[PDB]
This record gives sequence, structure tokens and C-alpha cells, in this order.
Amino acid sequence: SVLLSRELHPVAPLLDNLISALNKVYQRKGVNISMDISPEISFVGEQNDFVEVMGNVLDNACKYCLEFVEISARQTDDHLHIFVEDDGPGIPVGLAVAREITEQYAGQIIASDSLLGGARMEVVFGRQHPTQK
Ligand SMILES: C[C@@H]1C[C@H]2O[C@@H]2/C=C\C=C\C(=O)Cc2c(Cl)c(O)cc(O)c2C(=O)O1
Repeated sequence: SVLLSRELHPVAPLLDNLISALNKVYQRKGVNISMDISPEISFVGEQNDFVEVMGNVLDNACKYCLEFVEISARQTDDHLHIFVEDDGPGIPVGLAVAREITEQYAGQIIASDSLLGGARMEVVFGRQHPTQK
């Protein structure tokens, strides 16, 4: 009976002012943060959930890293993929919040090994079709 558009916010922008903030919180440590995300990649749903999840994950990344954090993302159709990898010792609680919010989006958080040297956290958000009802 009645289709609708869902709110789509670009991700690149949403993480930029979040990176800046972390930079300040950990300049003492010396953390270098890079992101490589195209301007077309976006998120569907409550922009605040995104930033709260990605704040939790990005914060945790900066803590366990040595000095490097790499951010990148890929988009499928009903799924949004965010990759956060660090060079700190790795992964062979905390993200509970990020886990709770990604749950509502039919997604999950996955840990694995990274090339840099540490954890390669992948955040997957679901329910990303851009239409509703
Ligand atoms: C507790 C939360 C996520 C937990 O479910 C995930 C599984 C394994 C975690 C293994 C670790 O060794 C700690 C860790 C490292 Cl080293 C890191 O670089 C980034 C992280 O985010 C975590 C972590 O522990 O994060």
C-alpha cells in the first residue's frame, strides 16, 4: 500500500569528526588514524546508533593499538560493512554496547586477525534496504 525512503546518512562524514575527537583523546599515546571510505557509502537508520557503535569500536581500537588504526568499509545491499584494524597486539565486554546496538540492526560484530598485527574488527549492520513499509 505505501512505500517509503529510509534516512540515509553518509558514513565518511560521520567518522571524520569522530576520528578528530579520538585523535585528541590519545595524542599522548601517539595514535595514527586513517580511513579510506568513498563518499557514496552510507548508513540507514538512526544516525546516533551508528556513531555510538562506531565510537565504541573506534575507542577500543585506539586503546589496544600500538600506534596504528585503519578504517575502511564495504556496502552490499541489506548490509553495511565497517572494518577497523589495528597494529596492537591481537585477538587469538567493552564492545557490549556496540554489540547491543548492532543487534537491533540484524547484524553482528566479528573479531579476527589483521595484517597490521592486531585485531581486525568487522562491524556488520543489517536492515539496510533503502525502502520500507
Ligand atoms: C572485549 C571486546 C570484544 C570481544 O568479543 C571480542 C573478542 C576478542 C577480544 C580479544 C582481545 O585480545 C582484546 C581486544 C584487542 Cl587486543 C583489540 O585490539 C581490540 C578489541 O576490541 C579487543 C576486545 O577484547 O574487544
